[PDB]
Amino acid sequence: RPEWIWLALGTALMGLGTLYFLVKGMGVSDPDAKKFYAITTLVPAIAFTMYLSMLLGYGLTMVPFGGEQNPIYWARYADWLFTTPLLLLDLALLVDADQGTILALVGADGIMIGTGLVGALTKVYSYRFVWWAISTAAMLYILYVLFFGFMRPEVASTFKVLRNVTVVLWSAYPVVWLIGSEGAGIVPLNIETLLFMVLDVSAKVGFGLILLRS
Amino acid sequence: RPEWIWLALGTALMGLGTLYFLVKGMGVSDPDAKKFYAITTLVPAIAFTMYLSMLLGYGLTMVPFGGEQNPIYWARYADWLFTTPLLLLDLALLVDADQGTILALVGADGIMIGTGLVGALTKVYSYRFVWWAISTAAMLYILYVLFFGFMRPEVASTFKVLRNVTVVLWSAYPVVWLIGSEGAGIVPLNIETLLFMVLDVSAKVGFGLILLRS
Amino acid sequence: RPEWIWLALGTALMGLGTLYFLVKGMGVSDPDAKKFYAITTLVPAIAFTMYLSMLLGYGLTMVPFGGEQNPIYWARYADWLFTTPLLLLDLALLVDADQGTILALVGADGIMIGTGLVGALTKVYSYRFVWWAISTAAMLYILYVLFFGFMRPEVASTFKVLRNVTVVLWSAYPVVWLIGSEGAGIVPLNIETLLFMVLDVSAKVGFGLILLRS
Ligand SMILES: *C/C=C(C)/C=C/C=C(C)/C=C/C1=C(C)CCCC1(C)C
Ligand SMILES: *C/C=C(C)/C=C/C=C(C)/C=C/C1=C(C)CCCC1(C)C
Ligand SMILES: *C/C=C(C)/C=C/C=C(C)/C=C/C1=C(C)CCCC1(C)C
Repeated sequence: RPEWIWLALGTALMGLGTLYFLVKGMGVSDPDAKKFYAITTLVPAIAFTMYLSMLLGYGLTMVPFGGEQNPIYWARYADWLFTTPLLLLDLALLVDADQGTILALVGADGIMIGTGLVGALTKVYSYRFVWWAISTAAMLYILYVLFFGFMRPEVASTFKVLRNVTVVLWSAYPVVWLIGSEGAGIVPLNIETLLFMVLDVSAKVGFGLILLRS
Repeated sequence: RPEWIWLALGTALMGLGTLYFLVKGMGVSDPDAKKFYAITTLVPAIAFTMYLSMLLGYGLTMVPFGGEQNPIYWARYADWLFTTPLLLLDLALLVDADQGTILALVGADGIMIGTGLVGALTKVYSYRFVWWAISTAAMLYILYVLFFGFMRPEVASTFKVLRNVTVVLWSAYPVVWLIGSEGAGIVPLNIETLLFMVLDVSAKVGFGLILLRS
Repeated sequence: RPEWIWLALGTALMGLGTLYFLVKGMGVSDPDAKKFYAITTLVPAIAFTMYLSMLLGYGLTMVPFGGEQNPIYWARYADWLFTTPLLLLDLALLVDADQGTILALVGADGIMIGTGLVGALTKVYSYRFVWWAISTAAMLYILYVLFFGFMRPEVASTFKVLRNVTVVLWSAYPVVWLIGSEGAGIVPLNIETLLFMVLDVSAKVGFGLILLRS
C-alpha cells in the first residue's frame, strides 16, 4: 500500500495538532473561547483516529464496480461525518448564527457526507455520480449560506478569512473524489490520498490555527 | 422489482417537496420561523435521498428467516432515524416543550426506530415481534407525551391538527410492518411499499404543508 | 452460551430500572428535574434493549484474531455510544458545565467508545491494544475534566459522590476489556459478561438511584 506514507503523515499531523490545540487551550476561562477550543481540538482529534484506522488498514474496504475490486477508504466518511459539522459550527458560533441556520448547515452537511458515503459504496459505477451530484448539490447550499446567510470587525475579518478557507478547500474535495478511485480512476489512489491529506490537515489544523490564534 | 414504481414516485414527491419547501422558505427573517423551515425541509430532503437509495437498490438487503430470504429495505430506518425526531421537534418547538420532554421524545424516538431496525434484521422469525413489541411500546410513549405532556390559540389549533396527523399516521406504520414483509408476509412487499410511500409523503410533505402554511 | 445467564439478568435489571425510573418520574413539574429524569431513565432504557440484543444473540459477532474466531458482543458499544454521554450530561447539568466542557466531555466520550469499537473489531491482535491505548487516553480526559474542570452544597455533595462512582466504575471497564475476550483472553467471556453486567447495572441503575433520589 503505497499511500501508507500519506496516511502515516496525516496521522502524525493530526496528532501534533490535536495535542498543540490541547496545550494552547490549557487555561481558557472564557465560556465562548472554550467553545472554540472544544470544537477546534475535537476535529483533528477525531481526524487522528480515523487516519489511524486507514493507516492500520481498519477503515478500508473493497467495492466491486466497473470491472475492478476498488479499495475504498470508508473511514473518511466517518471522519467527515462529525468533523465537518464541527467546522461549520466554528463559523456559526463565530458569526452568531440563529439556530435555524445552524440546523440547516448541519442538516445539509449530514446529507453531503451521507450521500458521499453511499456514493462511495455504490456497486453500479454510474449511480456513483448521481450520489456525487446530490452530495455536491448539498455542498453548494453550505457555500450559499456561508456567503449569503452570513458584526464586530474582529469576528468579521476572522469570519471572511475562515469563510474563504472553507470555500476553496471544500470545493476541492469533490474534484478529487470525481477524479480519484471513488469516481473516474483518472488519478491513482496514491495521489488521491496525498491530496486528501493536504486538504484535511489544511481544512482542520490549518483552519484551526487561524481560528484559535485570532 | 414491482415496487420500483412506488419508490420512484416516493422519490419524486420527496423531491418536489424538499424544493417547494426550499422556495417557500426563501425570505424568512424570523428566528423561530427559520427553525420551522430548517426542520420541515430537512425531513423530506433526507427522505428523498433514502427513497433514492431504495429505488437505485442501495438500501436493500436480504435477511434469512422463516425459510425465505427476505428483502428488507433497511434504508427506511436510516430515513426514520433522523426524520422522526425532527417531526417531533417541530411539535416540540411549536408547543414550547421543556428540554426535559424534548430529550424524552427524542430519546424514546431513537429507541422506537432502533428496535425497529434490529427487528427488521432479526434472523429468528419470532424475535422479530419481540422487537416489534418493544418498538411499539416506545411509540405509545410518544403518543402519550404528545397527548398528556403537551397556549396561544394559533399554536394550539396548529398543534392539535398536527398532533392528530401524527397519531393517525404513525399508528399505521407498525400495522404495515406487522402485516408486511418485515413481519407476517400477509401483504406483499409491493403493497407494503405503496402504503409506506403514502404514509411517508403524508407524514412529511403532508405534515409539512400544514405547518409552514400556518 | 454460558453467559446467557448474566445477559438475561442484566436485561431484567435494566428493565426493572427503566420502569421504576419511569414511575418515580411520573409527576415532575420542575424543568430541571425533568431533565434529570429524561436522561436517567433513557440510560437503562437503551441499556435494556442492547442487553436484550446480546441475550437474543443479535448483537454478537465473531472476529478472527490470534488464531481464534472470537465472539465479540458489539452491542455494548451501541449501548455505550449513547448511554455514556448521557451519564456525563447528568453530571454536567448538575454542575452547570459551560457548553465548552459539555462538548469536550461528549466529544472525548465519543472518541473513547469509537476507538473501543474499532479496537474490538480489529483483526490484527496487536493493533487491538493500540486502540485500547487511544480509548483509555480519552478516558483519562473525562476523569480529568470531571476532577479538574468541575456550588450549592446540595449539588456539590451529590456531585462528589456521583463523580466518585464514575471514576471507580469506568476505570474498571478497560481492565475487564484488557483481561477479557476483547484483549488478552485471561478471563473467559462468561466471567467478563458478569463483570460488565455488575458494572453496567451499577453505573446506570446504581448511579441512577443515587441521582433521582437526591
Ligand atoms: C475535515 C474534513 C473535511 C473538511 C472534508 C470535507 C469534505 C467534503 C466537503 C466532501 C464532499 C463530497 C462531495 C461534495 C461529493 C461526493 C464526495 C464527497 C465526500 C467528497
Ligand atoms: C417520515 C417517517 C416517519 C414519520 C416514520 C414513522 C415510523 C414509525 C412511527 C414506525 C415505528 C415502528 C414500530 C412502531 C414497530 C416496529 C416497526 C417500526 C419501524 C415500523
Ligand atoms: C453504561 C455503560 C458505561 C458507563 C460504560 C462505560 C465504558 C467505558 C468507560 C469503557 C471504555 C473503554 C476503554 C477505556 C478502553 C477500550 C475498551 C472500552 C470500551 C472498554
